[PDB]
Amino acid sequence: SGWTFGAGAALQIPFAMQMAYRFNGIGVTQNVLYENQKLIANQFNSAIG
Amino acid sequence: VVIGIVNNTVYDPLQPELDSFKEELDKYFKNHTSP
Amino acid sequence: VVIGIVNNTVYDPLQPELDSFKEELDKYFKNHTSP
Ligand SMILES: *[C@@H]1O[C@H](CO)[C@@H](O[C@@H]2O[C@H](CO)[C@@H](O[C@H]3O[C@H](CO)[C@@H](O)[C@H](O)[C@@H]3O)[C@H](O)[C@H]2NC(C)=O)[C@H](O)[C@H]1NC(C)=O
Ligand SMILES: *[C@@H]1O[C@H](CO)[C@@H](O[C@@H]2O[C@H](CO)[C@@H](O[C@H]3O[C@H](CO)[C@@H](O)[C@H](O)[C@@H]3O)[C@H](O)[C@H]2NC(C)=O)[C@H](O)[C@H]1NC(C)=O
Ligand SMILES: *[C@@H]1O[C@H](CO)[C@@H](O)[C@H](O)[C@H]1NC(C)=O
Ligand SMILES: *[C@@H]1O[C@H](CO)[C@@H](O)[C@H](O)[C@H]1NC(C)=O
Repeated sequence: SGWTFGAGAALQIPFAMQMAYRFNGIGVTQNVLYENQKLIANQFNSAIG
Repeated sequence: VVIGIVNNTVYDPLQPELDSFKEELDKYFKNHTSP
Repeated sequence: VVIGIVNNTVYDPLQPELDSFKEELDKYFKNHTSP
């Protein structure tokens, strides 16, 4: 549910759409997530490793 | 390229604002058959 | 007024959407020479 459970009741969102909202938050347009989603996920999975 | 993309129409507000101007243009020809 | 401004074209997406409508308009006249 991303930030929504902090401000009210938890509202579900797909996790890749949560990451798109984040990307807009850092000033990178949300298409840069969806055009690279498998890489962004592989980078995150490697970083957690 | 995008995972989970869906098919839907995207409307263009410039299009009927062009197309009702085609119907204006076309009525000028259809009448100007006559003089 | 602006220090370091540079000369380049700015494209207008409304312009070929008007101009291909000029080529539609113009073909109506070029054919309507004939009837
Ligand atoms: C979203 O809309 C797409 C565009 O209409 C649509 O693409 C079309 O999908 C079908 C099935 O894959 C294709 O049909 C052809 O399939 C094979 C070749 O792959 C041929 O042997 C068949 O005879 C037939 O012609 C269409 O060609 C294809 N259209 C385009 C422009 O590529 C998607 O399937 C839609 N997806 C969803 C989930 O709604
Ligand atoms: C950016 O583009 C500008 C527009 O094309 C261009 O302006 C033009 O600059 C020249 C040189 O200053 C002028 O040429 C005239 O110069 C004197 C008058 O100042 C006359 O005696 C000459 O015979 C000649 O006509 C142009 O008149 C001027 N155009 C306009 C519309 O003002 C800039 O120079 C370009 N700058 C860069 C760095 O690319
Ligand atoms: C047809 O053309 C005449 C001018 O010749 C104009 O007065 C009239 O309003 C036109 N009618 C239509 C239906 O366009
Ligand atoms: C010319 O005008 C006729 C109607 O009189 C139309 O059927 C035909 O499609 C037109 N052809 C072209 C090339 O515009």
